[PDB]
Amino acid sequence: FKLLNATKLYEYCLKDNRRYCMFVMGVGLVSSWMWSEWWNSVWRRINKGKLYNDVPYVYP
Amino acid sequence: SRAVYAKLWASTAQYTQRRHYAWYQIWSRVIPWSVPWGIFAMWMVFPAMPVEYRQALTFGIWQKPNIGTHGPDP
Ligand SMILES: CCCCCCCCCCCCCCCCCC(=O)OC[C@H](COP(=O)([O-])OCC(O)COP(=O)([O-])OC[C@@H](COC(=O)CCCCCCCCCCCCCCCCC)OC(=O)CCCCCCCCCCCCCCCCC)OC(=O)CCCCCCCCCCCCCCCCC
Repeated sequence: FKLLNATKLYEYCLKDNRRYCMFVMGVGLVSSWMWSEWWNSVWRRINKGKLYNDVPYVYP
Repeated sequence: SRAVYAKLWASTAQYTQRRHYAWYQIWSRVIPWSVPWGIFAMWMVFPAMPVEYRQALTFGIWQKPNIGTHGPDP
């Protein structure tokens, strides 16, 4: 609790509701994008060798 | 005295100007709400814009998703 209180996130971003809502919309926009990118990397690693881009097709 | 009565009458002569000062005070408290509503609007119309424009508003951060399909043809 001491570390969190030393960042002053409350004084600058959460004490005022107008700024609180700026924090919600902004953080949500960036977090949602990083969440999708990370899950796509996990998906590609677990499924290495089975996805279309991993096995080039050779013509006869 | 008539002089005193005159100054009391005039105390409220600038009604219209004081209402304008009220306009400023209230609009200064309200106008910041345009930022939350503005972020959500751009957030909603972002995927309907061309790929070239999506990479400009983000300074090259955003890129197409890599899900493992639709790769180059040999
Ligand atoms: C102590 C407690 C601690 C607890 C633990 C920790 C807690 C936290 C952990 C959190 C972990 C994460 C959790 C998961 C979250 C994410 C997942 C998630 O939720 O996803 C959603 C999830 C899936 O997500 P998804 O859609 O796959 O995600 C895809 C991505 O979004 C992909 O999106 P996209 O690709 O389409 O678009 C992305 C794009 C989007 O980009 C955009 O849209 C805009 C980009 C251009 C921005 C241009 C900005 C220009 C100005 C810049 C100014 C700079 C100033 C600099 C100043 C410097 C000063 C020094 O973004 C980018 O490209 C990245 C941005 C890079 C640029 C940097 C700038 C960013 C913007 C900054 C704004 C300003 C901020 C500051 C503001 C304040 C100061 C001014 O969806 C669901 O689960 C849906 C379920 C169903 C829901 C049903 C709901 C109800 C239905 C019924 C409705 C009817 C009843 C009513 C009900 C009402 C209920 C309320």
